[PDB]
Amino acid sequence: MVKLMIIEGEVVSGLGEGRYFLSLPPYKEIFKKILGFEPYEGTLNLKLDREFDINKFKYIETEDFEFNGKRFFGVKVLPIKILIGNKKIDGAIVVPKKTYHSSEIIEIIAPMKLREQFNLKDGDVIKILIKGDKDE
Ligand SMILES: Nc1ccn([C@@H]2O[C@H](COP(=O)(O)OP(=O)(O)O)[C@@H](O)[C@H]2O)c(=O)n1
Ligand code: NA
Repeated sequence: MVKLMIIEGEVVSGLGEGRYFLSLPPYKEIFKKILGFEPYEGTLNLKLDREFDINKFKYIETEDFEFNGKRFFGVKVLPIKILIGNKKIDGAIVVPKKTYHSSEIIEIIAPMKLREQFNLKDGDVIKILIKGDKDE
């Protein structure tokens, strides 16, 4: 069984967290290494209709980093396809250790600013696709 799963997500606005830590260069490096792209310095938050638990899937945990004296926690990362209209963009879900949002909100990263390049406004619904599971 090659298992897929397509989920809908309502574009929502957040605390502006992702733009920050995605700027720092060991994250850039690890994401470049893990995902094969350098993500736009931000996360697109999406509200889902039900709790999302990254542990149900085969994620990648990044290591904690020490960056010029200050330390930083790693994140779990799960590559996905972002389905916006006819297109399929490569991206990933990122789950950081601590989060102000509910467990129905996920953060998406991608090569480009998706709002801009797909004229996304809050409330728009997009789909993300997840290949395999924890047992594949
Ligand atoms: N791949 C991405 C990442 C962020 N963004 C947007 O770029 C802005 C910067 O990301 P952010 O981390 O500040 O996200 P918010 O926390 O502001 O929602 C946010 O408005 C995101 O919605 C995007 O359009 N596409
Ligand atoms: Na965000």
